[PDB]
Amino acid sequence: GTILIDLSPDDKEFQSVEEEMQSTVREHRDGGHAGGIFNRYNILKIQKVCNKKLWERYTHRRKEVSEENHNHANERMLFHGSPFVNAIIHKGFDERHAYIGGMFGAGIYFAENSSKSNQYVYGIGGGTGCPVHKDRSCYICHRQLLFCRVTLGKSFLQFSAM
Amino acid sequence: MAHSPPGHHSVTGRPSVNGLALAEYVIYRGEQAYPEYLITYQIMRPE
Ligand SMILES: O=c1[nH]c(-c2ccc(C(F)(F)F)cc2)nc2c(O)cccc12
Ligand SMILES: [Zn+2]
Repeated sequence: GTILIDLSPDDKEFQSVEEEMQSTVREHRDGGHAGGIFNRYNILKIQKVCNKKLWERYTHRRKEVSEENHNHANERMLFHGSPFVNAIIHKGFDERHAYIGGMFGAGIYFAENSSKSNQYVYGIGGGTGCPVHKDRSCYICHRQLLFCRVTLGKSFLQFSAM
Repeated sequence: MAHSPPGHHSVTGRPSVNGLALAEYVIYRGEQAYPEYLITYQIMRPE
């Protein structure tokens, strides 16, 4: 029971999400190998994802985390890139969407940098790039990212050589 | 799927080498995220 509602480009909500995308691109140490070579995006569409059940699942967990963390959800908006983006919007996140070999263990990973999440659109390490051209730096094919509401609760701080 | 560190609900990966890199975050329960926006885009070739 997911619906997707288009945001008008004239709408401040669209513009806020576009600026979050654009302002958090950076250079990557692979010179663009995984995600491609770019300084900015062409944003083609932004849709709101609405699902009453998935939303309730989320707010139920958030309340438990918030109470366990002395009344602080520690909620953020973060990017997620995945080959499963089309499954995620219908069924929600679960173990099928985890990065088994991640830096900080098997869990679901999110980025403040839009361009970090873009590295996973076509799979781990960018996989073999777009389906049509096998190009990790394809400038023609349309990509999708999610911008998500994430409950962090008490977060363990791990400094990392990356 | 792995478990969050004892008493914690997520991990915050803070890059310590590259100063322009922002943080990455891991959760261990899918219920702790909601995919609020779907963004369709192309990367752009620099000029
Ligand atoms: O958005 C991310 N997706 C992923 C990601 C990594 C793997 C998969 C997989 F395995 F399901 F195909 C899906 C998404 N990893 C990230 C990361 O390691 C750091 C910061 C952000 C991400
Ligand atoms: Zn392509």
